[PDB]
Amino acid sequence: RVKKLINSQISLLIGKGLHEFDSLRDPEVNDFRTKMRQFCEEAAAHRQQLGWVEWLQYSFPLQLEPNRALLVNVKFEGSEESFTFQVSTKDMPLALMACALRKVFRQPEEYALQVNGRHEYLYGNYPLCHFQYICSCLHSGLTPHLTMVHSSSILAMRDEQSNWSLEQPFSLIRKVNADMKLVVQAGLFHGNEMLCKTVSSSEVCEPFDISVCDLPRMARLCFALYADCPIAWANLMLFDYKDQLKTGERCLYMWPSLNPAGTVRGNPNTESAAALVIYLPEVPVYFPALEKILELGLYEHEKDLVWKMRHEVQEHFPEALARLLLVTKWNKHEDVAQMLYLLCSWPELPVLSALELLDFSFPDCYVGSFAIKSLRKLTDDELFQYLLQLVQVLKYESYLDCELTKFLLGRALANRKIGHFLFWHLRSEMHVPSVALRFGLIMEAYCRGSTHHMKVLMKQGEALSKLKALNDFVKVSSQKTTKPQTKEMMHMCMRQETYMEALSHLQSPLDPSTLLEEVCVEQCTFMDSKMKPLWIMYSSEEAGSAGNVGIIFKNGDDLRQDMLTLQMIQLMDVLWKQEGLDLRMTPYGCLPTGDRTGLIEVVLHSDTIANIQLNAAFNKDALLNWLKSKNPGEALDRAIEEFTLSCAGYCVATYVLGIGDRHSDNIMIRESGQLFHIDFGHFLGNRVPFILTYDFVHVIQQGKTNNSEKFERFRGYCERAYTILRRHGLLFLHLFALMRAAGLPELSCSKDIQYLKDSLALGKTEEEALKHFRVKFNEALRESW
Ligand SMILES: COc1ncc(-c2ccc3ncnc(-c4cccc(C(=O)N5CCN(C(C)=O)CC5)c4)c3c2)cc1C#N
Repeated sequence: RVKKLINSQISLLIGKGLHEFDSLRDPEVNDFRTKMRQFCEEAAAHRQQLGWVEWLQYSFPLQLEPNRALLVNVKFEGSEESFTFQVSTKDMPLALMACALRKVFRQPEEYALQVNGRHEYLYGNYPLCHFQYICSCLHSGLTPHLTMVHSSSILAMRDEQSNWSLEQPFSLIRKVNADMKLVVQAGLFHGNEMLCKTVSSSEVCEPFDISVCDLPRMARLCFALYADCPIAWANLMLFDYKDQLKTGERCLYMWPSLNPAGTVRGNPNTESAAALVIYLPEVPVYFPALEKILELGLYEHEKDLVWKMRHEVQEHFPEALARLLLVTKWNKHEDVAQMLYLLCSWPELPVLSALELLDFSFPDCYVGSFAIKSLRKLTDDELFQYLLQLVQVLKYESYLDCELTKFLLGRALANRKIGHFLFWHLRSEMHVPSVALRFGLIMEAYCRGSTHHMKVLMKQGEALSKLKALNDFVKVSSQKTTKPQTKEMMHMCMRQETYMEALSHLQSPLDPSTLLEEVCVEQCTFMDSKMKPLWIMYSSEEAGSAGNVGIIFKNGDDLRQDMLTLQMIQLMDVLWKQEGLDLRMTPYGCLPTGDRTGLIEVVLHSDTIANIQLNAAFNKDALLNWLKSKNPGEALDRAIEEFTLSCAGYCVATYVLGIGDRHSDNIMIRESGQLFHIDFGHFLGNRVPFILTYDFVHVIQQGKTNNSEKFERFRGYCERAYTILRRHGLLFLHLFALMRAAGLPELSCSKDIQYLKDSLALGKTEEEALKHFRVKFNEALRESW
């Protein structure tokens, strides 16, 4: 009786009824559901038994940065009284907890410090400066506000959150766009490479050189209906999920336009799609087992020598695995068995090398499982960093039950932050028919393993439902009345009991540690841009100035490129900080949540260069005079430096990623001096050269006409930042390679990925690449008036 309600909620949450899965009567979809539910309920079981410090690690993972005086305000749970302490930046949380315990009435290890009005906590053997909240409070100049939450209070949160040897050569039987003759071109693929010659049909509008023993485990039959005028395409795995070779006829529901990367599952639109009927022949015959395979196991000459020293490749150079995998003959079963035998004794590879193995160039199930075993060593911070890519790779998968789905679902049920973003990446693509079944099932399994978080996500989904309804009203009204009239009409709609409830008391889909408490309707409005986005302000009494946070709701545009660009800039910032370089970056949150729908984090105390220049004796002084008002006296020098660093950081970021169409309207400055970029519509030269605006150069130069001292410090930052990224060049190339799965119009072919190779100058020597950058930087200076 209670299971009916839970299933009803899952259906509403995932944006797909659970009845649709059962109606398919597909054994693959049924076996995934039954197996994955047990795996998820086991995770929920192990979670309700975890200790209070272990639960805190699940629900509120620590936000850490990749001696000095500090005034901290410590509070207690269920008390209005607060006390200010003189603690060091080197001091641990346990020492600060001892001070609060010492502080007036009549063990510190039984407590955890909560960040006021936020789902963030301060615990563990880490100095105060290492935590992202205390670190940010130092730079902002704001006093950190903490709460002494006892073990009994944390434990009560866990309790409230309760739950085959045949040499026979391999070998067509509606709703087609008429004109011309229709021909079916077919090929046998194993990832990118072809197993044999692409045999096509006979050339009027409703109408292989490989042995069966040689066909690999992960082989695909790729069809295409031509007229040259393309009509449709269709893919199929020759072996099923149960490991047996496909026998008999099959009706293939074609996708509208050989495409190897495309899905192996059929078109859901059975009514309005072209169907191709194929005759797959009688041989039961299942693929040989691991025991049977192990019992059997660059230029043309360069690849021949790599295959000869295959045994030496395992011992001498184990990181060369990928080069050997692209040289192995997948069209010859004897060669596959010898390679697979080497893969079983192959030692575990580092995270960087495993990220490469997850590409479409390595479609083998065993080679795939090797990459997951090597990716198990990823930290929850590293896994979150590459989460977008690992979700896109699920589109390359052949079967519903895969090692990547197990790993992502296993880590998501072990970390609430990881499970939060895995939910949104899956939910935001339920409009796309090719992934809607897979993504739907993965989200259902997660819900079976997290009934409390399911209701937490339901509240987020309800807020976003009211936001679309309010935005459509804004869209219609903006084309009919004056802005103040529309804004008041929006406020009235928001002030409704249905809206006030849904829009208040929730977790930010952008940051689960950010609590969207009370909605500040009076301060809410909409942006003048084409899609009329919504400016939604919030406030929390318990958090004070920390709860004064905002969100931007935008419907009508694809937010995937922006999310990807910002994440890359955030990876740039992390790698820079790792080499001691803090370029004061502002990687604001950007998370798509639906069909051309998403959320963008509000950077408070910021304005656009355009609004600052439009209002000083000279226009060149505007940007600087603004920083003089927002930073008077001694504070200006710190702000010119914050500007200088962020300008250097954003100059390299836009150059390396090839972001163009940068103007005064899509560049912002924070009152701290921190410059940042918004609206990343175009990237990877869709060649964008280095850019130096004289308006920013005037600020770097402290107002002076010829300040070589300050300007050249800035050249140094750009150079340092560029050389740091160059070292991790492969990280960006490997991540962008996996992102080809997403189907982003500016990231589809090899030419887009080649842009990153040219911008980072991967081939050239560090000395030679620094000079090439020095020529482009100087050309950017000459370009400034
Ligand atoms: C995916 O595209 C995007 N990318 C980045 C941003 C983005 C992100 C953070 C931001 N943080 C702070 N300000 C902005 C920003 C930039 C330009 C104009 C305005 C604006 O319309 N205002 C009227 C309301 N208002 C007040 C006080 O009433 C504030 C000014 C706001 C921000 C814009 C947005 C989008 C979109 N759509």
